[PDB]
Amino acid sequence: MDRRFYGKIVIKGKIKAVTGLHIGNPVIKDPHTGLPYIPGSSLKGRLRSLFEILVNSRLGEWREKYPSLANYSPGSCRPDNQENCGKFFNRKINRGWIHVCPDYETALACPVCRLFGASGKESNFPSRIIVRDAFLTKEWEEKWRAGEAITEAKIEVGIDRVTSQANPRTNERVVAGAEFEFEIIYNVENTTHWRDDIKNLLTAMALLEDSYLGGSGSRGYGKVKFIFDSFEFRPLDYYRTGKDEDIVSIDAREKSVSDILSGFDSLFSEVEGKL
Amino acid sequence: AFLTKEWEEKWRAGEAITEAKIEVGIDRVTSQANPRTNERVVAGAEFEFEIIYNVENTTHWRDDIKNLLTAMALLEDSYLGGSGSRGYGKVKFIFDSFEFRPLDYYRTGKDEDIVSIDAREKSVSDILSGFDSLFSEVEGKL
Amino acid sequence: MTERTLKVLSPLHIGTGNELTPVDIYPRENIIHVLDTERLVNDLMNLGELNEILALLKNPPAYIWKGYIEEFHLDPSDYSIYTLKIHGRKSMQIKEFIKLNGRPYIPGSSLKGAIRTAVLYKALKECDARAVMRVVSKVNGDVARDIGRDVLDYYMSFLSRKRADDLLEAIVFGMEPDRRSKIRYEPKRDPMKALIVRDSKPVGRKHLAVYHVEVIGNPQPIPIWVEAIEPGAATDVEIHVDTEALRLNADYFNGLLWECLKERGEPGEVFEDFLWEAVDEFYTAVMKYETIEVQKFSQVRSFYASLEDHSGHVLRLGWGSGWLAMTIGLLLVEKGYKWENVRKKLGLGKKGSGFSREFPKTRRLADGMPMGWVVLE
Amino acid sequence: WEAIQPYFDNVVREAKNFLEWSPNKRLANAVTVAAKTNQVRKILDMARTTELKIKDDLVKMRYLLAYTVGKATGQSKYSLDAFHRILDPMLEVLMGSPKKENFEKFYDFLQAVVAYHKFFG
Amino acid sequence: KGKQWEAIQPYFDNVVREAKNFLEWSPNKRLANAVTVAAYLTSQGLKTNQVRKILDMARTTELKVKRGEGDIKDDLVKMRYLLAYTVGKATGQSKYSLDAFHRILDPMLEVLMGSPKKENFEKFYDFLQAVVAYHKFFGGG
RNA sequence: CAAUACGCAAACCGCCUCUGCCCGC
Ligand SMILES: [Zn+2]
Repeated sequence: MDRRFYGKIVIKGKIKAVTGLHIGNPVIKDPHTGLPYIPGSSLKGRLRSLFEILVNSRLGEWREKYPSLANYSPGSCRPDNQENCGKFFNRKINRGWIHVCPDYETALACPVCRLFGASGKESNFPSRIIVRDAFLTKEWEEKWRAGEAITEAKIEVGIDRVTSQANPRTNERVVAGAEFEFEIIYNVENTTHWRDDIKNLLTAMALLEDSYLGGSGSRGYGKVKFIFDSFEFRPLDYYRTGKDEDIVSIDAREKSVSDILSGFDSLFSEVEGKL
Repeated sequence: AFLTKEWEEKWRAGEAITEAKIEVGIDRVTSQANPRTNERVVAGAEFEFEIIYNVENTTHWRDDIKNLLTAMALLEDSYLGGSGSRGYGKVKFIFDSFEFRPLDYYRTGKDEDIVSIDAREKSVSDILSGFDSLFSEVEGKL
Repeated sequence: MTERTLKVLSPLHIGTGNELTPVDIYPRENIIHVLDTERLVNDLMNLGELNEILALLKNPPAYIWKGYIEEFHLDPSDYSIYTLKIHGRKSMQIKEFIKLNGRPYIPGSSLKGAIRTAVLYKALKECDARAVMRVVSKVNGDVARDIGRDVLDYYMSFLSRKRADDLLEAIVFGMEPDRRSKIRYEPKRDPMKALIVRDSKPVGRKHLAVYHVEVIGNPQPIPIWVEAIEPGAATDVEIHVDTEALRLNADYFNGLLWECLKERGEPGEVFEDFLWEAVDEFYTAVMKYETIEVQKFSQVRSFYASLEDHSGHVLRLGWGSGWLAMTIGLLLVEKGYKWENVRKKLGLGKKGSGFSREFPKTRRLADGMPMGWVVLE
Repeated sequence: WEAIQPYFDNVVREAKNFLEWSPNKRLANAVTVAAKTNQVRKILDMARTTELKIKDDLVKMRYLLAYTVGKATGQSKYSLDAFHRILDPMLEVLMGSPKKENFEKFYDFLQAVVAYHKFFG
Repeated sequence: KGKQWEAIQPYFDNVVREAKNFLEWSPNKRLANAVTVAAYLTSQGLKTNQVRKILDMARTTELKVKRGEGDIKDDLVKMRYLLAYTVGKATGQSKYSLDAFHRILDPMLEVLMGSPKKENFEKFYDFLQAVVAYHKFFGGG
């Protein structure tokens, strides 16, 4: 009921890998250009899975602010084959358990499912962020042309203990240092709660800079480092006049934890006057 | 909309046009991989569209072309069909020519149709201040 | 903690499965040099062919095949390591170190596989009276592990590329439901999927040098040339345990390691403290075991007595860590005849079987230093 | 059975120029060619690199091909120089040639050799 | 079960090679045998994802038989060595399953290089899809 | 006097579950 639209907060920037990355033994590449790239589903489905786990521990602190967290106890439906019950992860996809609130008004009240979207039986609430693919940057487009290898290979081994039987394989990783260019657009639909979802999306990004991005990750295959460039707002009046009436937020040398921390409320101050 | 003269020949020369992307779903507890495959258009392919606007009233076409360029300028920030929220859209209009095709065109056959200048302009640049200048000579014909 | 820096106490070789042929090398001095064939070959054309493709494939009498560039040319090298030993008559294959841009780093898959050996050793010490209740749930083979009686006393007779550790990794880390065998490993059931180690910062060119590893245990010792990080280099690595990934899996982990964590307190809280107490009990025990054998070189014991009174966590890495340091079989010394029939089952000596020196015969030490010691803290 | 392989050595010496056959001969060569995988992947995957890409790399593609047989000595030059003797007589031609065309029939021959290598073993 | 995989395969293999040309019989025989082809491939796993490159290779020139080209040389080259590359990349327990699927198509591919292009490859491509379709019906995909 | 004996990955997981022609003559 009552889908609305005030604007689209655009989060441009550049994903940096200080340590070498892997997606998936080749890293998948853009076919028309040959370059590897970080997809959309590996960056939206990774932030959701570092935010459904974060919400799982904290169902006492968010329940006073978010309704429809009282409808779940922090748990898992993996042993007990029940669809919607007290345990927090409710949808068996085919064999996996992903927290999706099964209604519009549950997902309207849910802190996860108002942002990363939610399916349902005759409800089907749709998302508010759209996360685009990340190709190489235009200064790193040219190292492919200059032959400076945008990728590499890696030979590991797997040691059987008794006979010391070496069982090697060849991982193929993106080389450490290669820099992509990501894109997240937040679809501002409800002016009552967008202070949350901008400080709530950066929550999922900040855990990702401590965690890994795709690949194995527990061995070195992560280390995202979000280099932001500029938030803009794109109001509804931007799409009628076509002006540069999009409020620029200055974050040329700031971190994901340096926006969500002190410094937030002065940056987004003109957007609040624009609501 | 069908592929441009160029991308017909990349189907003749041997280059692919559809890619098979494997996506997976994962349980938060047991890390249970739940995979699938998608056929999507290869990223960078290019289709030729054409949108004809039947001018019925000269009172309200300025405020009705602007609404079409508002729905297009949102579509460049949104996605065009498909899974979309996970990257699969991201479409971008490249305008070849605006043409007016007047009433005196259809009876006679003279090439007197008014051609607007939209060579290297974004969809937001038509609706930018200059929509009074891009479609200024359409006002002379009313 | 984050960014727990390390130091290097002995030569340390992380292999990449690659050797430097003598057409890549020309040592003008006691220093050596790694010539750039792609640039040098393409730079020696201006003066002119098919002779380079004929001579490099021929491999004649190496010395002249690298000193023939000295005629009307010079100075084409890449890295220029140091020899640091009384060798190199080229006749060598320098095994090279893993490098990301020609710069040596330590891979994180190699420092995790050393912690995994230390953690596996601690699980088989403390866990036969409790090892049956782990496989009491959906395995039905603990009665064979109970009637034999500490699941190690069964596994010496259970065996009686190589998948020898398949059951023992499936007992200490991951009990599966069922298989054609009794049990198998499940990667989704592992506390070690919460252990995150990352690749270290790159070490530096100044700390990399060639070495001359002599093999001792036979009357005729053999040399192997290799490059390794010199002792005294210190880099920084960050290791942390993601405790949130253990709270979600409190019901899904099924292994003897999980039944070592529920006895020190909250099992998603003491796993990082269990982790280092497993390190200083596998690697100090293999440190003391090598003071028994005196077949090396004298000065080797003066390295081992100096490894004590050294703060931090001491562990092996790399290539010179022998069969004693990349294997449970330190714990399989006290069996004797229960492991003596099984060590010949797999076989060891070749070119029948080594009788009295079956496992521990080889020692690979560089310049009189037992190689492969890295101390975290 | 080495003479039947030497009878195939004339077939490797038959295709001096590039266009050997568009029919079954490129397979029938490669069945008898493939009658160690880990030693060749700096040409096998190096062929995969240069396909999408050039001329200065093909010298290195010829320099690495002689760098393989110049490394391994002893009993490790026999099938090495043999597999050396097939590829370069189809690569001495392809320096001054079309790149996207005229290489495919070797790029499909290079892949077909390792294909029957794993089937026969 | 697997006892049907031993008897029915050895009943069918001498009938397989003795009709090596793809233009054997356009009547009810090639569909009656094709159910028996998937009948001893039922008890084996026979995963399709490795075959998806081969079938799309059969798909992309199936339009090109249809007024695209009159030459199936470049396609049928690519079908022969990749199907040898199927055991040529994937070995193991799926290799013993995929050796029995190798021995039916490899007699028929060598026809198709010198065959007609409008004919005798449609008679292969119809035998292609008869193997896949019943295989979904006996419980495999 | 210097090396060669051998290993290039095994596994499971392969789509899912919501909707399926109305309106007006
Ligand atoms: Zn929810």
